[PDB]
Amino acid sequence: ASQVRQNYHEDCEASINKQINMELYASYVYLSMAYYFERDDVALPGFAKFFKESSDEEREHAQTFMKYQNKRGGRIVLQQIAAPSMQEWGTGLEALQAALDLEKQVNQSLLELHSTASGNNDPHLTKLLEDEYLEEQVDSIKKIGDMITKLKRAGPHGLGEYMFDKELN
Amino acid sequence: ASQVRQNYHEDCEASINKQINMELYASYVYLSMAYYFERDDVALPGFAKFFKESSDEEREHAQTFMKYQNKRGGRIVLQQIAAPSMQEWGTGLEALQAALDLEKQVNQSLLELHSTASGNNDPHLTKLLEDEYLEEQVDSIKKIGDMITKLKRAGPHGLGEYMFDKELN
Amino acid sequence: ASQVRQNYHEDCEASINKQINMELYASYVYLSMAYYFERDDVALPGFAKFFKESSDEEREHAQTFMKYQNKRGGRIVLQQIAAPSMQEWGTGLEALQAALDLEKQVNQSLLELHSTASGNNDPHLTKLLEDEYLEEQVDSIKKIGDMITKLKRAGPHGLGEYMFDKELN
Amino acid sequence: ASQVRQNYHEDCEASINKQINMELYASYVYLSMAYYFERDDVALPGFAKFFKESSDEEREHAQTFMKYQNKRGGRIVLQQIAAPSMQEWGTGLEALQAALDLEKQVNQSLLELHSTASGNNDPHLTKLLEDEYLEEQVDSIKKIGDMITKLKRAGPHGLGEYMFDKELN
Repeated sequence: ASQVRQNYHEDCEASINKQINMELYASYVYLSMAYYFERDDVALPGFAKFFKESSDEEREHAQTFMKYQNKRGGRIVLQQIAAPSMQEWGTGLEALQAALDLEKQVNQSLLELHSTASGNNDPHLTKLLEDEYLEEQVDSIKKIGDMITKLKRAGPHGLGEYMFDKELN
Repeated sequence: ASQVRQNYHEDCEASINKQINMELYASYVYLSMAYYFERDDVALPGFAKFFKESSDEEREHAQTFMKYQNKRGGRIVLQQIAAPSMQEWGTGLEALQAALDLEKQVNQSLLELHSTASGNNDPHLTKLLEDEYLEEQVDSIKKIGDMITKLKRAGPHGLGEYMFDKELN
Repeated sequence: ASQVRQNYHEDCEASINKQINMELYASYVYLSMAYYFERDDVALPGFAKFFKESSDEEREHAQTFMKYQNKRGGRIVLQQIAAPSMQEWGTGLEALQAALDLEKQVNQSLLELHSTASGNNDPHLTKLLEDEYLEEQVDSIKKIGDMITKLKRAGPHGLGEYMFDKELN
Repeated sequence: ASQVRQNYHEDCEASINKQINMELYASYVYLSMAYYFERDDVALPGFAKFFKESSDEEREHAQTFMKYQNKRGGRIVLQQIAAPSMQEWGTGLEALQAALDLEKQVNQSLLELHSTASGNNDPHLTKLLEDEYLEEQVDSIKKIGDMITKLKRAGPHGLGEYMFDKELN
């Protein structure tokens, strides 16, 4: 094994690999949304900016796991990144609903990985998940719910969609 | 011929003369729109400003061609500038539709002039069109399409027209 | 079609989609290298940094094509991103050889896309490739060749690899 | 008991005392290395500096546990600090190997203390270990592994040892 490896279970190692693939997928999905919202026939720059930033954040999370994997003397194994489920994402509202559902799947996987880490008595890995992932993922879900409420109030279509988009830009 | 002239075909020279007239026409059309939108019974200052600026830019394009004509040792020949097709331009939306159609006509003439330049193997003139006109004309068309979508979402009449006019001011 | 589309051939549109996938693939390959070189048992931070930066640049290229696609009124279609060919990249030298070969493949695809654009008389698209991609791709290939010579001189293994890695950090 | 004591198990108290002795020992070992590397017949100032700093850090960890012990209303019990195992530490490489092994023993003891704290449902103490000790100890092990790889590449003797030492200074 690596000269650095210590108290680092195979299953935690493999579950981090899967999490990397997952965060990269999410990044890609958000990249798709961001450019969807810059189509000349959609033109919602606030939503575009929101999803670009979310695409960048999700990529950083993947990288943070890639760095973590080497930090513990795990080996990074990179797999195919699947095409996003959609090429077009409908209204602002629909894209936010899909983002909420996506964030909640990511949170569920992160919590599964926390449980795996707890099961194997790996407090360094439970701390990483707590400090770097779980808090942010709750904040991000809270934010998207709030956005969805605000958009429903304002719009969700027509002038209200336009006004809500401005407050995101 | 001019002491400077070199690899500059008569047809390219005459096609630039026509393009100068055309950009001056577009300038004049946009000037008409700009003052249309400052009528007391229209009062859309964002559209006014947008079209004034577009009028100035189209004038600068004509001048850039006038300077180019002299740079190659062509002779500038200035013709009548026609009255704009309309004196009143209807709603903001209608003005933008007419602008879009106008920009696409200018782009088409520019691409024809590119093909003429390529046909006569004048790479100095194909470069000018590429660097100074074609990129800007694509951006400008993209911009107007985006605007038209946003105005359709927000308005296109009533409060939404008022609000969209504000993002433009 | 899009309200903005003009002189934009389907084949150019689809070839840009493929190029987007390709630049994202190259990004992913370089990401893999970058983290390969931060393994505790490789520890070549200069190569790590070099490949991280290259990963970021290749991602920016994909995004520039995604924005271009929308600018012309094309529709972006995102496909699976394949796993990198390798999980481990051997020595610094070997990684650079694989990078060189990769860059030359991207350059070839870019030149094919230029020929497609020229064939369809799309001078806006030939200009983009010339101004944004082709110059940078030549520079990048020149840079890697130079690197490969320098590493061969210095090293390519042992102390020389260590020293060369330092000029890169 | 102390007026402040609350949910603080005897065994956690005694295990912190032992950890203090342990971190003080490590400090002393690193102090020995640091001065070994300043011998006129060794003269590796980078290694000297590295180990002095590590000696200081290990002393700070001991103090942080001494402060923690009083914070919870435990009583500090200080024992003999044993002589370092060696008076001379051989090559740079050998000293790093011994440091790696030492850091890994410290990490193992810290994880044992985490398990003891978890067993006694002391979340204040599991949090201290997670935030103040376990992260740093993983970083430090990762760092020493990287160093060992880099030194093996560069040297590990002769000019390479000299050059690697410079990058530590």
